[PDB]
Amino acid sequence: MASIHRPKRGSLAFSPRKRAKSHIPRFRAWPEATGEPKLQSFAGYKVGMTHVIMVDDTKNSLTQGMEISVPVTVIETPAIRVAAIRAYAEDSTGEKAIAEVWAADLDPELKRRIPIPAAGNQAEALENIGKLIEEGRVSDVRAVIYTLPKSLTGVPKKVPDIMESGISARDLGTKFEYSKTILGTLVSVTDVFKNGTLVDTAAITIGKGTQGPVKRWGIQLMKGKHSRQGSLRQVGTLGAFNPSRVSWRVPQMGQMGYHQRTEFNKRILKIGSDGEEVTPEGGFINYGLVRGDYILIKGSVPGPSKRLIRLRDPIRAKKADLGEPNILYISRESKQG
Amino acid sequence: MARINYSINGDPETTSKAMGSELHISPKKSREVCCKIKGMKASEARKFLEDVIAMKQAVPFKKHHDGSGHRKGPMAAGKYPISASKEILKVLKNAESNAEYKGLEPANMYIIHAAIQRGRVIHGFMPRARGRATPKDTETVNIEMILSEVR
Amino acid sequence: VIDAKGLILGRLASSVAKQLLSGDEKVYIINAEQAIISGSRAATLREYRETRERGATEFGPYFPKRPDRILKRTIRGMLPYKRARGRDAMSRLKVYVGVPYELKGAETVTIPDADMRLLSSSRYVELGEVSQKMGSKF
RNA sequence: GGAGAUCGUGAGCUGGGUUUAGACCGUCGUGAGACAGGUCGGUUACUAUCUACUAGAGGUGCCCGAGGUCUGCGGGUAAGC
RNA sequence: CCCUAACUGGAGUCCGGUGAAGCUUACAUUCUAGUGCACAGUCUAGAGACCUCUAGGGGGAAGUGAAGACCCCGUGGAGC
RNA sequence: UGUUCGGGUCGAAGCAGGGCUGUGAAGUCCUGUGGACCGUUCACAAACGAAAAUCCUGGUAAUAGUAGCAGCAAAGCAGG
RNA sequence: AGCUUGUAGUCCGUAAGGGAGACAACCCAGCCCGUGGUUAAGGUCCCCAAGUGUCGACUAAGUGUUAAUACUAAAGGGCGU
RNA sequence: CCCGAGAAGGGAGGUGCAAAGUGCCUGAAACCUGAUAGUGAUGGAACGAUACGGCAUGAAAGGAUCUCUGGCAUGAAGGAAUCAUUCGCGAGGAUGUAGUACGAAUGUCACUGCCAGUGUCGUAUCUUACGUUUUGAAGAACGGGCCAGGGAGUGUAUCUU
Ligand SMILES: [Mg+2]
Ligand SMILES: [Mg+2]
Ligand SMILES: [Mg+2]
Ligand SMILES: [Mg+2]
Ligand SMILES: [Mg+2]
Ligand SMILES: [Mg+2]
Ligand SMILES: [Mg+2]
Ligand SMILES: [Mg+2]
Ligand SMILES: [Mg+2]
Ligand SMILES: [Mg+2]
Ligand SMILES: [Mg+2]
Ligand SMILES: [Mg+2]
Repeated sequence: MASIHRPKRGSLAFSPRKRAKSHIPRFRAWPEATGEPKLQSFAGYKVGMTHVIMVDDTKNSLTQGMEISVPVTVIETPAIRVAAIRAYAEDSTGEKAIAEVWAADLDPELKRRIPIPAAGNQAEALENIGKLIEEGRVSDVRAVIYTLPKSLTGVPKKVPDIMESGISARDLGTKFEYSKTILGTLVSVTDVFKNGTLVDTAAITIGKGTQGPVKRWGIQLMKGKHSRQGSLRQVGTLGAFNPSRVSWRVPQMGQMGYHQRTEFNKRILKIGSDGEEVTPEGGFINYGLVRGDYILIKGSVPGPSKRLIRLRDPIRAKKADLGEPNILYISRESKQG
Repeated sequence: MARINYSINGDPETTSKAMGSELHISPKKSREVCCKIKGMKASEARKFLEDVIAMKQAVPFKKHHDGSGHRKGPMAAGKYPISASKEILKVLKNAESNAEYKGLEPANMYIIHAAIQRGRVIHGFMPRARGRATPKDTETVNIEMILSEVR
Repeated sequence: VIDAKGLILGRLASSVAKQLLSGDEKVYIINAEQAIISGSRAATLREYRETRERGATEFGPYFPKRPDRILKRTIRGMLPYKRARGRDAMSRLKVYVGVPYELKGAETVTIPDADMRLLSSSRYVELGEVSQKMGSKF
């Protein structure tokens, strides 16, 4: 047979395409530190999309300097509380949690997620982790953070989302001392990400239910006379005669959307503190208006409105320092027109 | 066709039995409802069956699972056997009445035996295609039910 | 407790398999990454990369990557592990890379006949290097 | 590029050709009829039991009882060319 | 058709009632290779596999329908 | 069937399970149910022994509480 | 040609048990039942009962770890040893 | 008499030696429902044969020098261990100890109350069902969904032994 060649329908890189096991995206890897101590991650909630007219500053671009309209995505990012400081012991098997110390003072809203840890072993847990770091059992220190969505009116929930955010420093003693400084406090997103720097956005994408193979893998609809013979949105064949089994690589129906996905090199364009700077007339559609401090991310982001978005500094950022942007116009006209 | 000897005999001192003689209900769903209500008290079983008929509580279908989705709460596939619930409710009411007539207390009776038996089948026909008539039956069910104030 | 430093993989595996089929002792095999495999390095890596990328993803042999799990797999091969005798023998066997914390200060016994200096050539590679070249972290 | 997968793939499709019943042309045969010759026309049956795969759940197994955050034995990728 | 999308009504999905039929020696959670009448879920050697349920379209069961209508044979027929 | 010797409402045949004997065909015994007939010696007869014929008649499954109860005229709601 | 057609012997058909991974006809073996013993074929590192057996060499290729065989690649070459 | 809307049906109750309780004598299996025993959500398949164990049963019809555990006597085939000598490069062999101690079974004396058997499960070895067509069948060759009953060398005439 003179074979006609087509690339495989869909990607096997994201299988098994199942429902993600949490509403919070999780980071499997963290970038190596390149400077002063700081949290490597922040968490916000996606409000919606608008567009800005920013002067182009991207070096070597065709349209450098001239006006462009960049679709941005406003993200509502209030302060987060660094709840716990957790140290890990590395061995042949892998990293293992060796000890934790929780902050003495914590928000009352945390009870809806977990029962409130008492203000007990604060100095003694810290000295135990210090001794563990001194003897050499400790390899890395991470901070536990939660959002405080009680302020946000567009997000219906008031329970925090707890997640781990690695500290970015050089020496494990340095990481421990910075974590001691920031433990139990509220750190705004300006203390993590700077204006104009790339990040990575992870979030559980928009669930689309149990979708078919034509939408799930983009397979071909039956064409011509075959379009009306009884199988239009069905895959043509599930396998050969041998091997006598359906492969896992055949397109088929199943859970589409609501997967965890990571987007690289999502630039930050603005670090705002008043929601009236970006909230359009009539508010956002199905959200409301912005009431906290926000960040404007260039381009799209996985997930719908109100979804938790995890922001970390980039892990494969090709480009150098990009500088501050020059926004000429944040388009706050109505999204409903 | 006629009267049925009981599969199980509780002791006649503390026994209040009642037979649902050849009901025209679904034997599979009635069997599941009988499996559920065995071991419960008469009052709680009546309350559960009333909730079943009102579509608030579902019986768990574990043996005849096909054509039944998964119900809410901590449950596998389950349904709402309205007709089986009504017939087993009538048998439960008759058992409580027999317990009253025997001087026994229906308010403490525990259903120690509650099973179904398929009765005689009324043979029917269904006019199919190509000049053929397949059967379609009115399957009858004998519903036994024994109470007792001992457990 | 068997110290598998400088021991042939198959001879150690056969000895431990017969010992476990005697049927009383829990056998810990520390330093599993330092076991020896005779033959040239190219042939050893070729066989182990062929065996690593063999099966299907739904059915096929998920041959391990860790050195301790590879040594456990090799001892698993020389047992009737689908039987109750083999299942008990594999439950009574533990293989570790390096020295775990509970085996510090413990007493070890090494097989005389499974020694690597009985071989008469330089053609060998350690099991740790084969695991590392299979992509393992240990 | 070529080739394999029952010349992969009709309980997926199509039905164009070949391989039914009708008819025409040419050539054979006294004839009925025939042609590894051509031409026109010509019915695609089934409610999926088991298994395999794709997704979604309920249990037990492990386990102070529960919750939360993680690790990584492994599996997958072309995630780019 | 490139290249599919959205929407409408009926099915399907879920629920209440009613309610058949067709395949079926047995067992059966399989996958690879060999062997075997040379096309194996059951043999041999390995590899995997906790069970149950729901939806899905049909890879396999040389799936079911059916004493092959093609070819041959019959000191079997019929028509011409 | 002829003929010899018999058993049975103080419970025959048959039916479900079990002990014993026999290489085995099978026989005998015990437990339960049953409500009227049943064997044996020596010989003789046959409408005389089933696991199978896409066997025949009857009963009954799995499929399955599944398909159908939709397509050509989508028809019902409030009060009593 | 695991093709077709003969001839001599022995087999399967009609042949158990033991062993070759499985093997109609290849080896031991022709076999009434139970027990004990020792051997046949073949094997003794583990899977698996018994040798990490002895002596003298060879092979560095995972070659090989395959009596017979429908189940096992040649010609040619090698300052490989 | 009670429940039930009920001339349905059910319970209580009675007739009857016996419900045999209106196609009603006995009342099989297939099939279905429940209970008991064993096992069971780490698990490999002709469902079984043989041996050994766990759990449950073992009232009758089966054993009572029968079941369990030992001593003593006679013990066929076979036959050590240990030690000594000598040989062998060595693994080992030969000789003696020794045809000794042992050894299937046949008797006898103590000792004990279970054993044979039945159901299910596990462990070890062996077996890819039955009939048929076949040189060759577990066949991806044909027949059977399951159970019950029916279902195939008979008579006349003649010839031969
Ligand atoms: Mg009905
Ligand atoms: Mg008609
Ligand atoms: Mg097909
Ligand atoms: Mg034919
Ligand atoms: Mg002829
Ligand atoms: Mg029959
Ligand atoms: Mg409808
Ligand atoms: Mg021969
Ligand atoms: Mg012969
Ligand atoms: Mg043989
Ligand atoms: Mg023959
Ligand atoms: Mg018969």
